[PDB]
Amino acid sequence: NTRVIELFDEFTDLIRDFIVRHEITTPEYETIMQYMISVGEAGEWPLWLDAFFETTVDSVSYGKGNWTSSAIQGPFFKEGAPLLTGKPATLPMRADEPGDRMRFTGSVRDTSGTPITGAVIDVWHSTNDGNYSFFSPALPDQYLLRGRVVPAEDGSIEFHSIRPVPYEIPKAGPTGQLMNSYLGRHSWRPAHIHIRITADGYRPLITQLYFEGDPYLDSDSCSAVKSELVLPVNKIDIDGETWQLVDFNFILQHN
Amino acid sequence: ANTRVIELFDEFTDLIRDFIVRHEITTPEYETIMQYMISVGEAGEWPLWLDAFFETTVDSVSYGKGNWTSSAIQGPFFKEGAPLLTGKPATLPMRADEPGDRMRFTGSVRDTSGTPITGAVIDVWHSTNDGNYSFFSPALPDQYLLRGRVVPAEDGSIEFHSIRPVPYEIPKAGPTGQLMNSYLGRHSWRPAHIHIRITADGYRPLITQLYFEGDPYLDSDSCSAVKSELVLPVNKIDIDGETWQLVDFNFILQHN
Ligand SMILES: Oc1cc(Cl)cc(Cl)c1O
Ligand SMILES: [Fe+3]
Repeated sequence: NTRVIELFDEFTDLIRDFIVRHEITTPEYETIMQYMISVGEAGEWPLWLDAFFETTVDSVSYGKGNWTSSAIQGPFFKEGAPLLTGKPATLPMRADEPGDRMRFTGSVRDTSGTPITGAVIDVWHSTNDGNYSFFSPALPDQYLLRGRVVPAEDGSIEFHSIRPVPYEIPKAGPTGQLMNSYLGRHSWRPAHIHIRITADGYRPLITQLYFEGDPYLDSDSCSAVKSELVLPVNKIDIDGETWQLVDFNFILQHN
Repeated sequence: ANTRVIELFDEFTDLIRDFIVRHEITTPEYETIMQYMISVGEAGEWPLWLDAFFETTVDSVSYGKGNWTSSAIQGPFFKEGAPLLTGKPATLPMRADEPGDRMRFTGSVRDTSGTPITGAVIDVWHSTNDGNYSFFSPALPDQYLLRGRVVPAEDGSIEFHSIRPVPYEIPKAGPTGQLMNSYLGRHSWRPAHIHIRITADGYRPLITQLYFEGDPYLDSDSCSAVKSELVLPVNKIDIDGETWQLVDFNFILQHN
């Protein structure tokens, strides 16, 4: 209420000032209004807002230091994921899964460098097909390439899955329309894998990890890229199946 | 890809991002913002919302002051295709026993040089006293009520009749209403206004609004669309034991 008065008026002055400086004409104004009505008539608001701004909303709420870097949450988020204690600890995947086989390896330590046994690491990512879990007419609503993973008591974590590939935001919806058509660019996101991490007495982390030589690194449609988060790739041909091995050392909050 | 859009949008994103940073806009603040947006769309309230907070500004950069009638914001309640009012005393279509004081509006349309523009067509629209515009209220049918078109006579005079508008209040229940009332501790009343559009071959179309002298809300328009050259004196008159309100205004169009 007093906070919204502050921002709202500060916001207002700013847009008005934009209209005045750029002499926004009526047809223009009307084209914006129609456009916004679009975005809402589809369901792309969270899509649209997260794609341009949440990278910034994250660089403020969490912070910007040796905390291992934060990345956008993203509409695709998994709630109530399944616990995993598998043999080499695979993620749930439809049999004879296309895509490169992938192995992630890493840790959960803090400031000091001592493991935080009480951690819970939630992971999710798209198919090689370019479709996420739950929501796509081509996929069941059932937990696939999503899950919750506990670290070892020394800290270390590991899981198997498949190698994600760059997803493009629909070339056809208002957001894509903007990225592709009117702005004349691309709506591709670099191949990434999502991560959340919970604990007792630690601030939660939410982020992504990308890959080296990812074509859309230096042009993420959602601007969620940092340097600290681009992973080194180890190409190993366990023959028939070719493998991709990756490492990461997640550090955390501290309440 | 328009460079207009390219250059503008880019600056726009920089602006908004600096804003987030300058004001330490938090995740739960951001989620509230996003949620409010969604709610605005669902109330189908984007035109009401943008015109309210911004049309004034676009209007002020997109048509001049000078010796022609001042423009003012169109707002979200215009509809094309209102009927030609033809008649012994033209009257806006109205429901039976429509609440409110008979008003009679007189005036004319001329050019910046005094010539009557007999080719003008004047659209007029306003709300009901109950505070509703036809085509934009589930409480009114999608028919032309309090909307119509008037033409000048060979000599330039316009004349129509109608109920008298009264101050309108953007609905407190809706997203916009919440914003203004609850969140900003401000009201959401506009003052009584007649909406006008005049078009005519040869001339630049005029979209303006007319207000009433003494209106409780002149100095407090929620939408901030009032202009003094646009404030009509009202003249109370009795005819056949009838409290008519006279309101007169002389429009001047620009050439082109
Ligand atoms: O012409 C109007 C414009 C806006 Cl924004 C709001 C109302 Cl209530 C109007 O009557
Ligand atoms: Fe993703």
